[PDB]
Amino acid sequence: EVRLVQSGAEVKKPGASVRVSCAASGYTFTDFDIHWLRQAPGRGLEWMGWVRPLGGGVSYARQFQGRVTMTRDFYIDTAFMDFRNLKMDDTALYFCARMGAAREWDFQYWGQGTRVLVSSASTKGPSVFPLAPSSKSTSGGTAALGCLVKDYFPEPVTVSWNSGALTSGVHTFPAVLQSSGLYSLSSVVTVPSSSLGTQTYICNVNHKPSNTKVDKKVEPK
Amino acid sequence: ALTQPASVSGSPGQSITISCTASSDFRGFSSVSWYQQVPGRAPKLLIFSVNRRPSGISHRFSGSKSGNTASLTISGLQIEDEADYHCNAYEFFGGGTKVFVLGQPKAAPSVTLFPPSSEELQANKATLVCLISDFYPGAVTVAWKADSSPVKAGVETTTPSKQSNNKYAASSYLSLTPEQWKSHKSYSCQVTHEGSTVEKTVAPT
Repeated sequence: EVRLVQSGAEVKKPGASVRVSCAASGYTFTDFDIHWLRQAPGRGLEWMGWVRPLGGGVSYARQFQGRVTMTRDFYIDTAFMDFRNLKMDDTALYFCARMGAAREWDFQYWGQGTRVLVSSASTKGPSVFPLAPSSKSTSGGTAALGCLVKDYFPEPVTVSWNSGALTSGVHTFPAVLQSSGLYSLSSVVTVPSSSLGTQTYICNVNHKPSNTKVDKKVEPK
Repeated sequence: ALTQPASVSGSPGQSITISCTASSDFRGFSSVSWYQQVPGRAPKLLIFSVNRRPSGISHRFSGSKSGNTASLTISGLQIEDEADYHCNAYEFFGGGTKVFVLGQPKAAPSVTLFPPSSEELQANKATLVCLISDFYPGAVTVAWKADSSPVKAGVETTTPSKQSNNKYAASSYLSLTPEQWKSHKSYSCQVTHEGSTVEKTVAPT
């Protein structure tokens, strides 16, 4: 019955700002403070501060004072976290949380999380290269072919095959993060090796952040 | 200022214990809380005052404290217990602990290596794609070789992620110039898993 719903993911450049909202419901909004925490990639949780719906009082950890502003709209039971002058190491999964009724710093209710990526990289559509099947990629009755979705930003891309008509054997691997700030993944499909000369295989790469769609025909070479 | 072990592994049925140690000067350490978190998802409170558990939490989770060290004990380890675990006292959180549940038999990886496409070489780029899948547990050492020499520069390997069949997959990319690719006899993706090695090789021919 108690729900904390946060706004969608964000991608920013160093020095920009971001507003994350926390829509609370299922309880009396003024009875509990709303806390804010963040989780850096591969790290633990870090408490940032809280905002008090009754009166609007706030509290901050030191390293967020001067850059983070916490407010609330008590008419719509929503808390806000404004983070200005973002740095690259502010990249984290951001959470709003509420204490349990014991109020002993036991966070019983959590928002679903908001991804905030702060990178000096800019939006870039992917370069799609065919992973052609050959004698070094066949396994007897089956053969592996795929598509290399290289150097895009930011996440995500979706990959289908033959306009979604090819489902079985498709394995899209999680993306890797190059040191250039760009992402790359691969999508391979296991197909019968006898069909290599007759069946057409086309991967359909969609990268909504750059408004780019690529259809790449993959044939043996 | 809260220290947790990096990881703890166990097999189903066993009891494991995760520690959470505060500094010697820490006066509020009696209100320790414990959380379960699937990475990327919201934490879930398990224990909130050394040993109190909320409604709806399994009795297989219990908490305790002995001075500056709190402990979360998981009785009767289950596969669903594989997640990250966090402790906190006031605004101070521990580093987190990854819990692994060895609930599947060992499984050897399948390795597929793709050379650079000619279309990427025409753009004066070259990427070798090594795809590792269907292995268990998810601890593989990926090593690349130019001819027979180890390669350190240009490698990017993902962390193993679980598939639908409860086995792991990973991908490793070797970035090199077209001249590096065409000047060597071959390149190799060497995958070692549980004392066994699978190696795939491609040549610029």
